[PDB]
Order: sequence, then C-alpha cells, then structure tokens
Amino acid sequence: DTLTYSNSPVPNALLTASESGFLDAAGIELDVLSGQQGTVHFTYDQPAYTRFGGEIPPLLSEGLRAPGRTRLLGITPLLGRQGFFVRDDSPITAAADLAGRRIGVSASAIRILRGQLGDYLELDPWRQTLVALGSWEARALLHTLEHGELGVDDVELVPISSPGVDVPAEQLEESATVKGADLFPDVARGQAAVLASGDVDALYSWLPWAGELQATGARPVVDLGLDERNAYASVWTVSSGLVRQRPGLVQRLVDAAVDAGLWARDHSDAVTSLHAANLGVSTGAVGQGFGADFQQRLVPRLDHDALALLERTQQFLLTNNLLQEPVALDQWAAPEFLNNSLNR
Ligand SMILES: O=S(O)c1ccccc1-c1ccccc1O
Repeated sequence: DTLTYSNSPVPNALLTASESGFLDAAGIELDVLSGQQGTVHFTYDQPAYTRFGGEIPPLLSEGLRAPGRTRLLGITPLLGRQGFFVRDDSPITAAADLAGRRIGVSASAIRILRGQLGDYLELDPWRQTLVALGSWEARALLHTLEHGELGVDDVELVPISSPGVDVPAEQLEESATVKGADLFPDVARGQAAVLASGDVDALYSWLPWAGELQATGARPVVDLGLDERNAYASVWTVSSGLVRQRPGLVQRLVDAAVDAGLWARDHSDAVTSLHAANLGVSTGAVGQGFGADFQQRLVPRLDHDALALLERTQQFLLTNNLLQEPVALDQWAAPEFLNNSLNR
C-alpha cells in the first residue's frame, strides 16, 4: 500500500518507521508531498494522507475550515532549546534587560501580540494558518518578559522573517518537497545575520535551528526549554476515510510506528542521523533542539497527559481568536489503533 505523507521539523515515529524500514516490512511505502502539492500539509485534502507534525495547522483545519477530514492516531510532546536569542557579546543577560529593546518578530506574531488580527477570517487556508503560526513567538515572548516583570507594552516590536511562519506560496511551490531540508535550508545562518544587522536586539529560535544558532555564538535570554509550559504536542493524523474503510492498513501503520519507537530506544545515533538528514541540520543540533534523550520518547501517546498538552495549545488559539470553537479531541482521536498495538 502507498500513502502520501509529510512531517514537521519535530521528533516523530512516522519518519523513523519509514527511514528504518519498519513500514517496508509492513508492506507500506510513503511518498512525501512535493512543493506543488505542499498545501496539503495544512489542508489535509487527500484520500490516503498521513502527517506527523505541529498541532496548529490540523487544529485550524478541523476546528475552523473542514471538520472531518482527519482522525488523530497519536501524540509526541516537543520540548528543547527555545527562547529569544541575543549575540554572546550583547550586554543583555537577564529578562529585565529587554525593557525598551528591539524584539524582532514575524508580521504574524505582531498581529497576535497587538490583538489585531485584521482580515484573518477572510484569508485562504495557507496564509490563514501562517498567521496562527505566529503563536510560537507570541507565547514565548510573553513568558520571557514575565521573568523580568515586564509586559509586551514594555518593548519595541520590529518586523522580521521567521522560519516556518514566513513561507510564500511561490517558495513552497518551487521547493522539491516539504521536507525541512528543502523548505527550510540554512535557517541559523539567516537568523545570525538578523542579529548582526544592528537593527534588532533579539529574535525567537527553537528546534534544531536554535542549536545551530547557538553554535554561531548566540544565547537565549531565558531558556524556555527548561519549563514544561513551553512544550507543544506534535500530532499524527491520517485521512478519516482510511480509518473507516481500511482499518487493517491503519493498524499495520500504527504497529510499525510503535515498533520503530521501541527500536529507537536502542539505536539513538541512527535516529539522530535520520532526523538530521530529513531536516538539513547538524546531528548535534538535533539533540539540542529536541532534548538529549528524545529517542526514548518516540512511542506515540494518547493518554490524559498528552491530550491535556494538546488542549493547552488549543486554548491559546481560542483565547487569541485564532479559533472560534474548539475541536473535540476525544471525538477526533481514534484510540483503538494505538491501544491494540500496545496490547500485542
Ligand atoms: O507544520 S507546522 O506545524 C511547523 C512546525 C514547526 C516548524 C515548521 C513548521 C512548518 C511551517 C510551515 C510549513 C511547513 C512546516 O513544517
């Protein structure tokens, strides 16, 4: 059987199972989305498509645009190096030092931080979701400033390009695939240039990109990776029709991912290498961006704690008017598959 697929720059068992041969052994092959069919990463408009990535796009698709296209198979938390970075030689060493300083943020984050979404509800799926992705910077800045007893009104917001948030349709369509290596090349080099421009004092970085940025000689004012309130819930989705029409196939898919997750615990280097190649980053940056022993936490989850994390992100979207009505997570989830896999 052949399924189309994609994954965000996050640790996940779908990519692991595919590159390690577990899917092949299960008689399943995956074809990554080309740049020309890349919008599916945000719309889920395909009959046999599966994605393991950030939760914002699927929450918007299910809760705002097209209820019913997907089912949730599992969750894998994400937490690692994260925060507003400054150059090592910067006199800024504490959160309080950000008072009155120039914070570089995406146009999307600026809409959210100002509480002025503009034409948000009238935008097409791709551009609309990109506005919501400004949430990462927005929440991170609020939490960072809290440490210095400051608020957003205490700093200067300056527009800059942020990876994953600023992705023009032309850029997407020109990319060979939606793999991080093709869509997000040399991110840290670009962020280091922004910090060297003389027009900004700090900017948001995370994922392996933050690891490479740190290597250029930069540091986070506050490492948000040290506090769980900055974690996100990566989600694994699949076309709803496959769940209803081909449960046997979905079960084989989930079994393979679970086996790959167990296997990963004893093959840390191989797992680090395959994620690094998929995203186009150094192997050392993977560990910094996802956490030292992320390979021990790759078996997908649907327990109460994992669902609460996903709900937390959803609430940030609702509070900030990026969603009007919430997605019923218990209905969206199809726990039977993961439950059967873990009972083997
Ligand atoms: O998928 S998102 O949640 C996501 C999460 C984290 C980093 C990048 C993206 C992303 C943004 C735009 C287009 C493709 C992407 O993978």
